[PDB]
Amino acid sequence: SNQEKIKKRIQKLKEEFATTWHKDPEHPYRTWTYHGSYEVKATGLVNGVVKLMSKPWDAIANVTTMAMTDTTPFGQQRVFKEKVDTKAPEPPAGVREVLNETTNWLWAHLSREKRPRLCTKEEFIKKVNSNAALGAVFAEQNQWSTAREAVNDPRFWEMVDEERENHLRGECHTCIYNMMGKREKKPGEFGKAKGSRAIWFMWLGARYLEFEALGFLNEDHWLSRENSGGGVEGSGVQKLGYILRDIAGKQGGKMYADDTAGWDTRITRTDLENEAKVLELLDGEHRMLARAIIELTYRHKVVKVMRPAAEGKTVMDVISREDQRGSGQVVTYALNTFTNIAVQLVRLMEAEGVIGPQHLEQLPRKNKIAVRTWLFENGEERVTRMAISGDDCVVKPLDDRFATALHFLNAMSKVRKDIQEWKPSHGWHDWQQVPFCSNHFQEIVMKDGRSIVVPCRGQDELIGRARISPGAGWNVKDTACLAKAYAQMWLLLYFHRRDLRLMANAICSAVPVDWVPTGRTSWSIHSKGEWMTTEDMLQVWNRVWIEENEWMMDKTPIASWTDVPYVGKREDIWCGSLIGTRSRATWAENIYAAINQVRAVIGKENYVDYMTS
Ligand SMILES: Nc1ncnc2c1ncn2[C@@H]1O[C@H](COP(=O)(O)OP(=O)(O)OP(=O)(O)O)[C@@H](O)[C@H]1O
Ligand SMILES: [Zn+2]
Ligand SMILES: [Zn+2]
Repeated sequence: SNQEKIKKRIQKLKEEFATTWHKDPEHPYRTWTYHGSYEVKATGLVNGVVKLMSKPWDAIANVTTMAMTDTTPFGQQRVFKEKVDTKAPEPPAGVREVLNETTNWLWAHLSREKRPRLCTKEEFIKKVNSNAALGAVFAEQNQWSTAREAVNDPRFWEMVDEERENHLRGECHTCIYNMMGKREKKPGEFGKAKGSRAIWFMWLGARYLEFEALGFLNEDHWLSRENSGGGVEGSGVQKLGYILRDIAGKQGGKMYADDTAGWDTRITRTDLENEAKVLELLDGEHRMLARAIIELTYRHKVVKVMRPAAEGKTVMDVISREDQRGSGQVVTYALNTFTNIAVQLVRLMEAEGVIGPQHLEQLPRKNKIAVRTWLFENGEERVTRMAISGDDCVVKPLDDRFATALHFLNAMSKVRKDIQEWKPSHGWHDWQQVPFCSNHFQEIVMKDGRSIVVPCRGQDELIGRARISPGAGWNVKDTACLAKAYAQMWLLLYFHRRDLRLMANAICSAVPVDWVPTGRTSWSIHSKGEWMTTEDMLQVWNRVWIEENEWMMDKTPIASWTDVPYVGKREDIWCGSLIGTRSRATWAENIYAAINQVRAVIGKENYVDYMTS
């Protein structure tokens, strides 16, 4: 039966590469069914402007050694073995009953006003022709080369329609995962650093089909705060401090922000079944299509991944498994947020004495009743005590028993990161120490007496990333525009950091004022890209921090960067500032040599001197 569901995809591959197809070099796979291999060509960059603008950071290992990804077969195999070739154990019956109730409640709540609907060809095309199918990583669109000309060709859509017909017939032929490579470990403090993660691609057609059947979850903002209560989908990172500060404003215990150790390796068949309840929000064709996506591409997966073989040779392995997720899906962020809300509701019920460790193997009827009653009476309020974005969460429980409420959490395989399994969680009395979506947030006072809540994170990581250039095919122009994008992003979000204000300004002084920022500064669903512009950044700043800031009452425009605040020196240094050092002072004093050196490489252009201060 599982055999049956993957047969067609395997047969397609076995036939396309019948030439080199063989059955295995002692294959490494332990939890994945191995089908065979074939021969392939193995797969596997500094920003000059930012580099030149950041001389002191040449002495800092976090910056100089930074790498994003490893798409070699070696890196594919490493990440596959560490992160994908594992199986989370199913939770026991009581826990299942608690998650069953909890997810029934959450689905009823998310669907209270929003109605599910198909997304469309034209919606997808519009999505593709922009700031992207951002992160649902895109691409086999192999013969067009880019996604834009692929969606522009009627032949692409005929392929889509054919596979759509197969789905409607209960079969899947082409919808196959490719593990393109490894996203390296990201920096963080203990309990917050992200481990390496797999990078998944599928054919563009597969992405369309997924998007059509389930993309409404994203496109109609099912996980927005307004709809989900605990979610924050749609909000810029500049809203998130304010949201934490409102949560902090409620009466309760400390604030907790436990990460799961590798969330995407820890979702169980149970979590999938509860997610799959989405099917009953659906009717007719819509449901048929979504059912095919869930049953055939989410559950019965087929996966291609590279492996090093004999003579500096590379094979592609073909493997399958009755599985769950990994990301690489169009709705991975939405469903992670759903399941993680449910997870936090369960933990809150344990923390509030509704359920205990006696209940894991079996949930007594009396407790089932109390569970349902607690969700009915408290769900809507408890959800507002949370900020959940994917696997990132912050929660403010009623009281600090939450610290020890770990039985259901561990039984659900949602083991917390970098803390011993049964050690109570650490919570914070101060909302400004709480980490969330790679930031913490600081309330700072401006000269005019008004205050703002600004995002803050390790400066080395920011500088390190800006120094990276994805382009083999980036112009002098594209490099300077990307440097510009980073600089302007720092001006909108991290202006309060002295080195970043200074570095951003020097970069904007060095790059032609009429050049439009291009490229990508962040993968986060929370970076909205207000800095991708040639508009004067202070006006953008005013619009974001004053005008459209619903926590800003007095709408009085700020007129000069002079009146835009910095964090206290203590903070700045804490999060990696180089102020106070001889290196950074030499740097501030000689910056102009670097600027003019850039202006001299780029050539005769309209420039502006932004080092007024
Ligand atoms: N479940 C999730 N999956 C992927 N990204 C998430 C999830 N939840 C939140 N995020 C966002 O992604 C960021 C970190 O993981 P990611 O791989 O996206 O690197 P990144 O976001 O590009 O780094 P950065 O935040 O500087 O852009 C977090 O800051 C957060 O804003
Ligand atoms: Zn398919
Ligand atoms: Zn900070």
